Amino acid sequence: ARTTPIARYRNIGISAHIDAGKTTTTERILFYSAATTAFWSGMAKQYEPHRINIIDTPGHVDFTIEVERSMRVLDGAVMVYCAVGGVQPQSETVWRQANKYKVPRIAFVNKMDRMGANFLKVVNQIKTRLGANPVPLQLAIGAEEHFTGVVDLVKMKAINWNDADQGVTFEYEDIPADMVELANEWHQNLIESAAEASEELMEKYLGGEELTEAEIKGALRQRVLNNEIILVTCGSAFKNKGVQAMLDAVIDYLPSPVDVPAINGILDDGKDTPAERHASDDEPFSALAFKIATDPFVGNLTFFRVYSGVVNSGDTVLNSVKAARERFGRIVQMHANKREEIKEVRAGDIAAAIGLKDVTTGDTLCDPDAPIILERMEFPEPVISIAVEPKTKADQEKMGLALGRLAKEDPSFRVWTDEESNQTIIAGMGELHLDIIVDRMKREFNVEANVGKMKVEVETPEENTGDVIGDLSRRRGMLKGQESEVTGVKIHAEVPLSEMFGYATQLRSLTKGRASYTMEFL
Amino acid sequence: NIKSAKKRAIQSEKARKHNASRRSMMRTFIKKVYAAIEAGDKAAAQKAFNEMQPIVDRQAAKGLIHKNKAARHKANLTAQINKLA
Amino acid sequence: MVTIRLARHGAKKRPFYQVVVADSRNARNGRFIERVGFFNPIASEKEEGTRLDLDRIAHWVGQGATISDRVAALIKEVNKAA
Amino acid sequence: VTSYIGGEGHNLQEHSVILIRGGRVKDLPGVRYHTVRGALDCSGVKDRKQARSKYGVKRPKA
Amino acid sequence: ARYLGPKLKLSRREGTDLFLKSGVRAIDTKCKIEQAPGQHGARKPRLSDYGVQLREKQKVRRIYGVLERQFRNYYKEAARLKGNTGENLLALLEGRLDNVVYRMGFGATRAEARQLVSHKAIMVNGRVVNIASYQVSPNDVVSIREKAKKQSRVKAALELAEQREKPTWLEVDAGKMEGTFKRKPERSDLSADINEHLIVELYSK
RNA sequence: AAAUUGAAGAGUUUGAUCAUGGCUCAGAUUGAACGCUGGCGGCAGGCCUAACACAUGCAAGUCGAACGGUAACAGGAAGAAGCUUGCUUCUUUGCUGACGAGUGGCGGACGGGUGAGUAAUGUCUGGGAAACUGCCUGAUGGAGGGGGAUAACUACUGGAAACGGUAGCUAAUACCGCAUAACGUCGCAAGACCAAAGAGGGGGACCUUCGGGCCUCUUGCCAUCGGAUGUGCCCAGAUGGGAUUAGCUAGUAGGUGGGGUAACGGCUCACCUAGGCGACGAUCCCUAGCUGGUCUGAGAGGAUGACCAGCCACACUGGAACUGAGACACGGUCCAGACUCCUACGGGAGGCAGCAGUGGGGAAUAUUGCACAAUGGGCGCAAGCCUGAUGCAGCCAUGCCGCGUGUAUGAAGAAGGCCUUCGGGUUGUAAAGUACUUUCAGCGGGGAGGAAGGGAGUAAAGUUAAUACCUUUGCUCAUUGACGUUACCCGCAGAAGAAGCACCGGCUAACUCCGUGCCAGCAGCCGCGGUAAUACGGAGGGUGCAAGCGUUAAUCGGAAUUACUGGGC
Ligand SMILES: Nc1nc2c(ncn2[C@@H]2O[C@H](COP(=O)(O)OP(=O)(O)O)[C@@H](O)[C@H]2O)c(=O)[nH]1
Repeated sequence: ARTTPIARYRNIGISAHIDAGKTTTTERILFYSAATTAFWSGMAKQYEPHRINIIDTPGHVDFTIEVERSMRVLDGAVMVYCAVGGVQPQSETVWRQANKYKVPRIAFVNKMDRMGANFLKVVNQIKTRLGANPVPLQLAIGAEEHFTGVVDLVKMKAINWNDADQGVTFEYEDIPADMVELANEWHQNLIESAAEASEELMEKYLGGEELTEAEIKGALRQRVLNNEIILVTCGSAFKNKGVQAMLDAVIDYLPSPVDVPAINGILDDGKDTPAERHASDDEPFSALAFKIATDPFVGNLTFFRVYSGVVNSGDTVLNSVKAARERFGRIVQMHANKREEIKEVRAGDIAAAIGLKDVTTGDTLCDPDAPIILERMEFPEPVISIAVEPKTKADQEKMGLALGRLAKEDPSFRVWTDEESNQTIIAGMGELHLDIIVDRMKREFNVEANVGKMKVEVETPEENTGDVIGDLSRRRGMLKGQESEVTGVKIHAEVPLSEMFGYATQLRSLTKGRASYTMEFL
Repeated sequence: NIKSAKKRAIQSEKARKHNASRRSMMRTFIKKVYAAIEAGDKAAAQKAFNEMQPIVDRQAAKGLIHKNKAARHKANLTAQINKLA
Repeated sequence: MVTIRLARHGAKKRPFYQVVVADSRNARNGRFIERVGFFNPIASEKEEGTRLDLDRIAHWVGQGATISDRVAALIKEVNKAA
Repeated sequence: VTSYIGGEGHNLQEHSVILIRGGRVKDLPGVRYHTVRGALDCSGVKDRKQARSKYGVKRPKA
Repeated sequence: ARYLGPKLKLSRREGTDLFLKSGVRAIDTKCKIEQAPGQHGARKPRLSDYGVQLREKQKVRRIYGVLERQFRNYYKEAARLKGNTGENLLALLEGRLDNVVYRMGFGATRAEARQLVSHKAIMVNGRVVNIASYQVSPNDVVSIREKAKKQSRVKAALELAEQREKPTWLEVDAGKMEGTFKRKPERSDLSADINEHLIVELYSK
């Protein structure tokens, strides 16, 4: 029946800022949001083949729903970082996204193949800016271009990769005196942290003795699971280096569907254990449609991760949120774009349903009896509104269907022809977001269309106050409250509605893409 | 293609090569008889007709043409050679 | 190969076949040369749930008509030795 | 074509799409169609309580 | 598919007694059966041709508990049949199973007979029929099917089945809970007030 | 015996009338849509528009009992792996079950789809002659003998792949000559000429080169005449509208000769005649698949061709052919086009009007589903394999049918509403209360039938030469159902879980108040509303239908209103 045991299932997300390395590392993975699976036995053919479900994400603040609507389907998070920048405002964003869904994070500090790349500095950057408390799993060997491998704090070896063939024929090495002292330092600072899983580990180490790496890896995995720490690794996906050991760390610390407590559901309203459910092949079927897509080929394709249960090709299901009846014809699970039809999915899988004409994003698919709601009822608010018009005044039906389908796909992208005059206005989350929407309209549902033309409240870092207010006073903007919180400053301003027209993008370039706002008609 | 009707494509091409061979040979013998008949040598035409007759009947037997077509050839040629003198 | 087969008339979950001597090309329910008795597989007190037309079946099978599996079985059951 | 808007009160702007049926008005000379109320963003007559299927009014509780 | 309402409203709209109440006490003492059910029932409508035809047809429909669909069918047959259309129609109406149940007791009303038929409490010659429209055939039985007796309501209905014109085609057994259908009622075996020709012309209009 | 027995009017021109005359309504019907509402079951139905254009997933394979053979699994054989000469498993051997790819046979022309084209090359009805027909069947025979190859398996190369220049080849029921064949072909005659293939099962022998030979039977092969079937062809009648389409036609009509076809034929070529069709509508133009039938009608007739069945036609568009018994071929070939996809840039690959499904268009039409258990169909000795045929399941009140949503009782004729002549009436036995029942839904348990067969064993004969081996016909044995938590049956609880839609001026069944004031609004027709509106809106009441109701659209009727039946100037 089940091809791979549930314990040999990793549901990992690759989320970071922009161009931090996400897609590159994902390609190195396929060698050694787009959901895609792989079979990574191990680095030494150990760890009988695991099935790692990887959900590659965007890092743009425009597509923040495309990552938050996968965070609460994922079980683990692989937060990528660049080595020259480390924590960016975009990195802080997806970080808060993952903290909202309490994902057990590890980190992967990519771009050690660049000048100015550092590892210690980026670890401390994470510890200071975000708030995480990181345990360095690796330590780079080779500063910027000399980067050849890393040292482990468990194996105490050097995995210096062979650069003749891309990154596969790595060698294990003698961890030489290039860095063999800081290695010891951080190895001890790792042991001292893995001791933080039980009193019987305090008594274990405090005997003046270093415990065994087996029960150190188990302990650190416990810590990641309880979100107590975060394990950071070190690689270079572009120089084909460090990726396979990040995959090892994924196998060794990230959770399987059973390494967590059950998923708590709701029977008809909030009950004591209303529909708490655990990942098992024998449960009643329950899932969560984390993504709606618009198939180029079909125009409809629903992603879902089965939490508890086993559904089949043809099984009827209950839209417990919508209180309706859904059925199955084609189930496809494959790489980012390809589609390999299968027959049934078990708990812990991620597949694409078809003909699912009713379920919207975040709505729970389940058998006629399973949870009425499964959490996930919150996604952001559009921040940018523009109007639009096709080349011929009368193709507005084509345009309305295109922008009803794309709006179904992106719940953070509205459309409503405001009945003030008649104008069909489009509300996305970013300038590039709306560019993407318009070009998808021109390309998929081909209609060439040219775009056109309160008490605000803003938060921002307490360094860009002068400019944002200069910008607010630059606009016809009177203000309300000069109050500063603690992680920033809350600005309140009364500005026109025919105005600001791009205030989000003006604000993002102005605030270092680290500010939010709201403008709801005083 | 899609199915293994490509096998039948190969076989049809091969059979076309062979049938074209044999039909060309047969039609050539009949061209010989017709050139004799338009030459007028009732005896040379007779030899040519007796040369083609087993060929065309053997082909009809093989199925390359029909019994009726072979018999039609033989009847036309007998009529011609008999009026040929 | 002129067959003599059952033609599957009736209703859903309640069949009623008609023994039809038809060219084996045409569809089951489709074109047929002649019908020789019926067959009702769901009878309790009806006309045996079967009736054939044996002189015409014999005429056909003398003309070389092939008899299907169930129609052979029905000739068996009609011939009271089976 | 011209088409009546039956009932009491509508919301029809110039770009609203509506469903058109048959049935003239007999005193508007040249109007031979009726706007199907309660279909295609042409909402049904507010505060109707009798013949609500016509004028597309969902059953109040009352 | 069943008129769940005030039966006496129907009866006094017809003016006559359509028996939808157990004829055990009275008709006037339960409902003021001379005036139409409205607040304008004291008034008098003229009752033109179509009025009297519809009113007779509705009287029959309300007596037998049949709805307009399947009453059109009870006319379509008995128009297809041979003989008098209206007589064949009244016969096809007396053949209904709740009809013969009522006329043989086991329920003081056609609606009680409907519940009797429907709750699998009846057995036309042993075979449990529960289709209240089952057109019972002559020379057949009704067999009230033990565990459906001595519920005291079939007993009360058997007791109250007297004081009523005894059907010339039934031969009930009153406690043995058998009852036959020896032959279909002819014309004169019924109320004789029901002008079946009115209904025939209503449906052939 | 019965196969019918069937024909209704109303409103509206007028101050009123009678006619003429149109409009409108009452009916039946629908592949329906929309609004409101919606419990169940059964049986049906379901892209009417874009023959728009399609991604993928399946829709045609099968035979090892034709052959060469061994890629995969298994059985074994030899082990000096594993080892306690092994049960604790090393490789070679097609040897055997078997089987990837390959040669070969049969199928792939069926079944499934759509109605674009097609006004007659089509269809329907009824005849006819100038024909061919795989598989199926009957009759008579033959089934000697031999060669060269040729795929796979592979020498020199190409090619991302598809898949080619040469070769080394080796088989066959692949191909080829010969011998032989006449009630077969040609020929008036004489006469000349034409085919084939073998495979399997066991066995008394008895012979070997453990190849087998040999005797049998089971199939298969070749020829001819038959049947059945299927198909091709011809003819006559009929099968739309437009004459605001009257001339059209030059292979055109025919004749002769050659050629072609399975077959007759201007089918075709070359001559020759100058004919041929046309007011019975030729020609052109628009539209259209046709039929049984479906709706309607008392009929005659009108409209229609969804389902189902027969015929035709098409397969992305245009053309041609090849193989074959059968095609000018949905899931084959080639070319030209448009389109789409793949590419390493060098090249290719495809055609959902198959089943789902999709964009789109539209008022509007479903499941990228489960089985081949039934019945069929291809292959096969069978077993079996395959079948998006077919059987079932899903969705949707789309239709028809059936059932339920309680039954009896109940006068303080309650409260409340509404009307009121202020008495009261109506709501209304209606509710409540009391008694009883639990259909269906919901739980729980039992449980037909669609299942015939097939296979293994057995016996009897037929069988031979042999109790073998094959049939055939009984006996036993284990069994085969997707539907399926089947139908149906039994128990559990309690009236709980189940009623809405339109209408109420006349046609037309069913009335009052209030608020409104030619406004807002209604209206199928006539018409209503400008201060006492049963016509609008609400309320109370009532009428009809009911899990539907109404609206719109469409057909016939009514309409004797295209009048043939059956009208008028
Ligand atoms: N130098 C260097 N460049 C890299 C590395 N990883 C990725 N890149 C470059 O980043 C570019 C785009 O990054 P991308 O994979 O799209 O990451 P994204 O921002 O998450 O989409 C590519 O062209 C890569 O060459 C690295 O480790 N070193």
